[PDB]
Amino acid sequence: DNMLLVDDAINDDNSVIAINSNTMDKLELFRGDTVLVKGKKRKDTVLIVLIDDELEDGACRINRVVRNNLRIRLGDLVTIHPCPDIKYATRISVLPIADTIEGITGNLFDVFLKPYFVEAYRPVRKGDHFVVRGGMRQVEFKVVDVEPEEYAVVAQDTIIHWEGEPINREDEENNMNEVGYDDIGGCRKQMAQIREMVELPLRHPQLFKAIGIKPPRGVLMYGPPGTGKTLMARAVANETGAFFFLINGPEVMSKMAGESESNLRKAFEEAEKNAPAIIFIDEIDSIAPKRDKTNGEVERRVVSQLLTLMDGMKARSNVVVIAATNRPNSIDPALRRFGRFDREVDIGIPDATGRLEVLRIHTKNMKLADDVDLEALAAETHGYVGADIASLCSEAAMQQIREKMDLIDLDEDEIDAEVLDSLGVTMDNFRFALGNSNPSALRETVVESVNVTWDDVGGLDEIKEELKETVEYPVLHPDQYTKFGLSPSKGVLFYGPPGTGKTLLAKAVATEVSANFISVKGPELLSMWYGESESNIRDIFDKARAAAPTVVFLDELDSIASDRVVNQLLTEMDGMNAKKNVFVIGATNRPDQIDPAILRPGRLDQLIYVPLPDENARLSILNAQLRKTPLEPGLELTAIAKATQGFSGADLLYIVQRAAKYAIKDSIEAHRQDPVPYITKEHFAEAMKTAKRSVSDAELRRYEAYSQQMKA
Amino acid sequence: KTATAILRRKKKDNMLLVDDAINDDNSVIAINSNTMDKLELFRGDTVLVKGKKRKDTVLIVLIDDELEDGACRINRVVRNNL
Ligand SMILES: Nc1ncnc2c1ncn2[C@@H]1O[C@H](COP(=O)(O)OP(=O)(O)OP(=O)(O)O)[C@@H](O)[C@H]1O
Ligand SMILES: Nc1ncnc2c1ncn2[C@@H]1O[C@H](COP(=O)(O)OP(=O)(O)O)[C@@H](O)[C@H]1O
Repeated sequence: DNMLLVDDAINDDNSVIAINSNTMDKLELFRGDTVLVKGKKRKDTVLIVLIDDELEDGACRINRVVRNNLRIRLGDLVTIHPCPDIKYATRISVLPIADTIEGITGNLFDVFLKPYFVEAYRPVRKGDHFVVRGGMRQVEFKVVDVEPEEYAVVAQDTIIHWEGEPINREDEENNMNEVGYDDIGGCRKQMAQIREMVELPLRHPQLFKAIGIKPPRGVLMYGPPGTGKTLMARAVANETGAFFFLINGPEVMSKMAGESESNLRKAFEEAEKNAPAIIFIDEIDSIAPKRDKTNGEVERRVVSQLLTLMDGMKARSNVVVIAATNRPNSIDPALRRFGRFDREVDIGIPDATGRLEVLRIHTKNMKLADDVDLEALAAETHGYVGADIASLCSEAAMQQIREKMDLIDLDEDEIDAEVLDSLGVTMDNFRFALGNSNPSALRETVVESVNVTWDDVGGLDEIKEELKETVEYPVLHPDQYTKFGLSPSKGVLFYGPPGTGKTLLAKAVATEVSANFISVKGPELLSMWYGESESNIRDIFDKARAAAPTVVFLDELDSIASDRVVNQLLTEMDGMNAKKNVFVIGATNRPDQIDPAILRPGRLDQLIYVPLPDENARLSILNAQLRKTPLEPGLELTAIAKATQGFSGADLLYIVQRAAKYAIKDSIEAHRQDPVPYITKEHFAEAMKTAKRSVSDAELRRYEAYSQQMKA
Repeated sequence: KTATAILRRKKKDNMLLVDDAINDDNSVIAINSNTMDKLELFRGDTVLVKGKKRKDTVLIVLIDDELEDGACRINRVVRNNL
């Protein structure tokens, strides 16, 4: 409980902290000594304590400037420690800030030397910002350097130096060197995993010695481009507070031979010198790509040198290596063996909550208009990684500038601040920017989370129970299976008429067990077969393993029934270990062309027939579609359900869509000539008159015959 | 509609028109007294004239009531120079 609550202070003094005597009693502090207050992200300061009985016990009084310097807000908890090693300063060097001296010239250092340090003995520390009043201005300077270390106190005999040039303020902010856990959202699981795999070796190495194990060193995080890998690495490095050193694949690969090895050796040696340290790499694929395609000697020697350096790392050393790559399988396989990068992590596209958090983080400095509905943007935007969200915000701001430019004239070199005061980003700007966006992650197989429950599934209760017994029990009750000795099956294959609710079933299954759904359509398999596609099935299954538990989906599996892809799929699936929580769900409308090998035990052996929806199922599905669209009061869907015998979910959805389109057209005409913003009976009448069936009766008979044949 | 807002240039009273000069003066440009009155221009105070793609020059302003407001007295020499 030594931590104390941060409180707003009316006083503007930069070297006085007022606390109650009971606050000293808690730590048994003695009057007349400075105290060290440490906040977050390795931010600390030393303040002269005063007794103010007015303040209630546990309440402090620190000006806003000190809190801003510490990077903390009101109401935070800061650790307070005594100052047994209080020391005075012998030589301090400080420089001014040019933007803070605007409007007044001259040398105010001499003006501030005496009045501000007249036997004050104000404790000082590296990087502190202190504000002094000169003439008609209040100028803030920074503590460039102080001796003796580490913080010391500003004694009168201390020699003060001011020989140098002013340094910008926002330059430090944009350095990117200061980013904590707060600057990331939507990666709670991956962030926690990285923290566990990094902090423990560095913060508490004694655990591994106590338990008798060599702590892991090789951590490899991979994900879609522009997903925040570098930002997450920087954030964790700063939060740890250990020494940092970064290597860029493009940078190292851009220098002639020899120089690359020299740089790598120097980096490793320097990191070893200043342990604990973290070594980070970027685009490790570029320096160590797949050997099967790059036969050049330069990359061979570079990768060999990297391997030798990794192997030669001493047994006991607080150094952790982190690598980044878009393709998990692109890097040379030699790096993935034990004693090297083995702790693999996959980062997927953020879900709705992740998108909301990212948008909140980015939209923290722009002049957001009064009417903003970030929740709606999060709901609409799917498949957007953080980088695309930042681009969307930038484009919306650009559109706002387009709208507001008419007031000003661009020829003049100055813009009136009155216009600047009016700048604001409205919802329409975000809508337009979203309309002019271009997501790219979704075009490739990427792991994403789904949140579909059994409610969305319109019926098929028996299939629901069968699927539950098949999947959920081994995922949440493996003890029973181990006790009985029965291994869990993994190969499930749905077959039936198209548009009967298969993908939604797979999503629901993935949601129930809280697993990362993976989608792989038949065209993707065909492209992989022809080689045009980048990722291969091996990559898909490696990502599935790294993201376990997972549910992989194979749509139109008959579209590849080609034999090489089938053979590779069989090999990868059989190689999978059953104990791992990995499941494959195949779908096909023609369960006859599939090669017999796929149906062997230990593979896609479970066969599930998907029948057409029943009247109750049709009614439930229609209700599910009609959740946001207002309906004519008294509208009855039972007649529609009864008149739609043999229909499929897709056909019912299209019926709803055409009815909505007719209602919209009627509204347009009425408005041109919104009193009627909903649908009425006539639209449904037209829709049902324009009804049909996507499946012929012959196909239904064939499906029934095949299902009965499989039963017998 | 508005996407091309940047391209269009705002209008202002100080911009003027180009016409051939009756006189042969080179460094001296004459404008109507009303145009000076709108901008409160006086006699003896040199004028910075900016043309196209940053071309600029300094001329001597004179009172010429005869001329249409916003119409200038500049010959082929000054036109080439600008
Ligand atoms: N939570 C977040 N997740 C992802 N990107 C984020 C997040 N918050 C901000 N960003 C933005 O995303 C970019 C940071 O990710 P970055 O572009 O470094 O990822 P990357 O593609 O893994 O990088 P690298 O160049 O190292 O391969 C910056 O634009 C940052 O503003
Ligand atoms: N139980 C259900 N049976 C059939 N369709 C359903 C069911 N529940 C919902 N639907 C709807 O079926 C439509 C088609 O879903 P989709 O996954 O494309 O089907 P398929 O995988 O058969 O092509 C979706 O709009 C979905 O809302």
